[PDB]
Amino acid sequence: DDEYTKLLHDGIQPVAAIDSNFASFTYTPRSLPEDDTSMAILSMLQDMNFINNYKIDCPTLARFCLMVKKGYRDPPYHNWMHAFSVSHFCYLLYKNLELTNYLEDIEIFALFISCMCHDLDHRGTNNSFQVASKSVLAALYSSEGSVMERHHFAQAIAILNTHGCNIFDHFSRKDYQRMLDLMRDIILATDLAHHLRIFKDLQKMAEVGYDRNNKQHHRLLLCLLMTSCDLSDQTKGWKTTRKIAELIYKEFFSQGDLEKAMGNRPMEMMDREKAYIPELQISFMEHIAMPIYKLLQDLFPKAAELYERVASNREHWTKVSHKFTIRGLPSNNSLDFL
Amino acid sequence: QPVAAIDSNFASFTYTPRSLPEDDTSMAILSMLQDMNFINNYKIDCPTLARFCLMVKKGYRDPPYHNWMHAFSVSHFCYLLYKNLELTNYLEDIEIFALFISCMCHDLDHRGTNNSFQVASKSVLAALYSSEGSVMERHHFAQAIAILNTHGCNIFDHFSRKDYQRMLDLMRDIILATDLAHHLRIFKDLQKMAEVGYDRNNKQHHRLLLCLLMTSCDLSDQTKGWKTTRKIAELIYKEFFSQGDLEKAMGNRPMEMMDREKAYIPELQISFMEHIAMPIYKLLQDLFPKAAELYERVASNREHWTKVSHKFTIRGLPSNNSLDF
Ligand SMILES: COc1ccc(Cc2nn3c([C@@H](CCCc4ccccc4)[C@@H](C)O)nc(C)c3c(=O)[nH]2)cc1OC
Ligand SMILES: COc1ccc(Cc2nn3c([C@@H](CCCc4ccccc4)[C@@H](C)O)nc(C)c3c(=O)[nH]2)cc1OC
Ligand SMILES: [Mg+2]
Ligand SMILES: [Mg+2]
Ligand SMILES: [Zn+2]
Ligand SMILES: [Zn+2]
Repeated sequence: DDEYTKLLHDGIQPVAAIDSNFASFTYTPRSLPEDDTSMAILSMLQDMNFINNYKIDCPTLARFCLMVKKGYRDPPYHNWMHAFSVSHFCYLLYKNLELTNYLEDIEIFALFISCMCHDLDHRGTNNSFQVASKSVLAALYSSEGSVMERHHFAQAIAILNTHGCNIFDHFSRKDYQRMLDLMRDIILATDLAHHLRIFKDLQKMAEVGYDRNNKQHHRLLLCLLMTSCDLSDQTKGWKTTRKIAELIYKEFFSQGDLEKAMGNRPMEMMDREKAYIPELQISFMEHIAMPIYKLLQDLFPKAAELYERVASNREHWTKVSHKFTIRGLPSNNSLDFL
Repeated sequence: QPVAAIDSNFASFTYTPRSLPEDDTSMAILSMLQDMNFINNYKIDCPTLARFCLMVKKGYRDPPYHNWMHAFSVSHFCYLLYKNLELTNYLEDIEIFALFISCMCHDLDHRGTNNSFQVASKSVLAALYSSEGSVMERHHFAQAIAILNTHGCNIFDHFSRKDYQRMLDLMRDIILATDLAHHLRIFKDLQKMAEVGYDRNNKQHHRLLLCLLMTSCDLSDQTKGWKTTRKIAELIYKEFFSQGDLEKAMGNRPMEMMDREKAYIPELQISFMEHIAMPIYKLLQDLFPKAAELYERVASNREHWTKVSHKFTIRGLPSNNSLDF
């Protein structure tokens, strides 16, 4: 009630007022208090001129932002602060990379909105868990795959179909259909299996050179950009990436505990008795995150620093891995842990 | 107090002497000496023996491992060998008595540091003994002489000149034998004697057997259950790392096993068990088929270190759910 009232009547605060470094790749959006994030979303939308350009109703946009935020639960990693930080990176790509020379205005808008919605109602477990636990979400979507991603998309649509929240409701039939198709494609691209399926096509696109007149290049670029936002925690400083690791493994390990309770053997990365965090993170950096940011660098020369930071963080896991071995005694001078 | 009134399992190799309250240890020493009939057979004066025993206990300091409870545990194992191995078939009674007394006195006034550290820090003990080697072991012996020559503590004061001299010489050889350098020097000789067969009428065999038994008592914590060998490892490494910290402050570089930043406990303990402890209990087993269970416990304890080694690598998160370490 009161949150909506202040967003609506206080006016959209200037983006520069959030932090002097807010538009830099070195800014860490997790630094912003959660209570200030809904206004920051409106400030970013305004700074990208989407509110004016698409003549978005302000009461409707306020209601939509609050409803999207309210649509996240609170597991350790897949919560609203993740969606907010993913959306922020999308803003950073816009401000720093000149996306308008590559993408249509409506595609950029859809990317940002998709970022806000892309993990809606996440329950802290992955696609395989849905299927193994015979969840309602799997009853609905398992035959199509990307179970959680389909749910996230369905949740975004349900918000738009809530009276008072359809920020697109004045769009023409064609523009409305375009927006919803984009949101579908972008949200589904956050599944790893999807990314692995298109990786060679992404390589081929970077090799031949981006063609702005090629519809398929637009679609491929949107997928790559979405994935670069989803993984953007890795482009920050060491301290950020370390904290994020903690949150991700806490969540992964909770899942593994539930799998064990159902009589299943969890994947090693979900198994708190077998997971060795440094190797797992080095592998993620080397085999998944680094190639994504190397691709981004191939397409946007100004994205070079991003790849350099992810590479630097990968190096830091190597340097710190020796500390995971217990030399001497533990701090309590006891071998009670056996 | 008869030994059977202390615990029904007191004379068993399964008994853990460190279970006995420290306040009761002096009485258990008397009970053990009574059970071996040493007091009656050499006509020891009982108040003199009581005063001696309390002086010995008091002459130990309180580092984590080399304290009175170590000396008590070592001397209890000596008693266990007497009871379970029937030592009187192999050794003279006086050599048995000497061994037990040596076990009580063998680490007197230990400072929780090794010989190298005494020499490196230029302590008075190093000034006195470094030229002859075995610095701490010479001090332990000189402390024991000092006690015997304290008024009312000379348990050997009625002995014949011959027996008195024999006791002095045995205590010296046995305490000096507690040095690891000495043990490795005579190890081939120990193997030789075990190969050809122990000779009850060869005086050199008696000397060698006495050395081997002493080291077998000094390491006896490893012949107990896993819980005991785990606790004792904690004590040993707390003591070692404390010396290593001191060496680092003096500008020196500790051996790896005393460097808390470098030491990997499972590898060190496995190495100790495999290359030092097991060969000793194997020898003991070659000479006494009854000591077979001791070797077996040691080898089993060795295997347990390698089954728990993986726990020294942090998998998953720490308990606090944080990577703040
Ligand atoms: C070797 O394979 C992995 C190793 C480690 C992880 C854990 C992990 N997951 N992770 C994630 C995602 C998985 C992202 C998968 C992905 C999907 C599409 C495109 C690229 C990657 C978790 C939270 O679900 N985001 C980040 C920044 C990380 C991260 O730093 N680590 C996940 C792994 O595979 C999914
Ligand atoms: C690879 O070499 C070692 C590895 C580990 C140790 C530490 C250690 N020492 N230790 C000791 C003694 C050293 C015993 C040395 C010895 C002397 C005579 C005959 C055999 C061994 C420490 C406390 O000084 N007793 C025991 C039961 C242990 C023990 O379990 N571990 C010592 C080591 O060499 C001395
Ligand atoms: Mg997701
Ligand atoms: Mg000693
Ligand atoms: Zn996500
Ligand atoms: Zn000792």
